[PDB]
Amino acid sequence: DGKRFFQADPSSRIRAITDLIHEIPTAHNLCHFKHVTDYIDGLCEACCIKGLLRLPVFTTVGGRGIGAGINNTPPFYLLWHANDLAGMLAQNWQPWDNMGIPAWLGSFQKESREVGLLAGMTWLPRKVYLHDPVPGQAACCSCGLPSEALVYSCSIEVEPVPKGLEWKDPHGVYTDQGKSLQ
RNA sequence: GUGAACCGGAUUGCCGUCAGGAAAUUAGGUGCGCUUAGCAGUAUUCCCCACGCUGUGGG
Ligand SMILES: [Mg+2]
Repeated sequence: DGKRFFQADPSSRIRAITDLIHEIPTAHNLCHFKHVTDYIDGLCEACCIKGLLRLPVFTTVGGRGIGAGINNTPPFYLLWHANDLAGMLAQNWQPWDNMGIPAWLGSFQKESREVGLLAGMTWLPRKVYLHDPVPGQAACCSCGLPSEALVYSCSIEVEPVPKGLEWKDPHGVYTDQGKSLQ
């Protein structure tokens, strides 16, 4: 009960924790290649963290009344590769003069125009709560690790992206007209 | 009992109506198939059996 990582205040729109993961079917999706059922199988803490990190980069439209993320349709992502973590960090180090405030800090604000790097790289288009883990002896449906109490449900609300918001992704690829290249 | 098990690309359709290969052509000029022979007057007729010191009977 306090500050949460990549989360916000609770709501009443209850959804099973499966829409954070694209490959596991949920709601109206057909469960043929992955036999799952909502509120029956859940994810562990590591998978919850890994699914909270997919919001800024891999969020698509929700149909009616729900928009996409900061990058609109998720485009190609091109970067540089190295044989170790330090090398990969050292080959894509280019900083900017304006950094902004990261999302894991205090309550993020859209505020005025311009974004920077830390704010843009951690844009949160949805509010999520991650209620609690429920005791049991099941296994995670994402990694398969035989574990203990998992989470099953959460609350998700939609945050619209204000008009304007001049942003250029360091890794995204754009077209001639400025649209995302997918 | 394997990125594995459970797993249909499915339903509908005439290529029909039109057409002279036609007009004219000697395949012609030369060439012996020829030299030779009794189905008959004999001297062991290819095989087998029986009777004699040639006669019967079968192939
Ligand atoms: Mg997990």
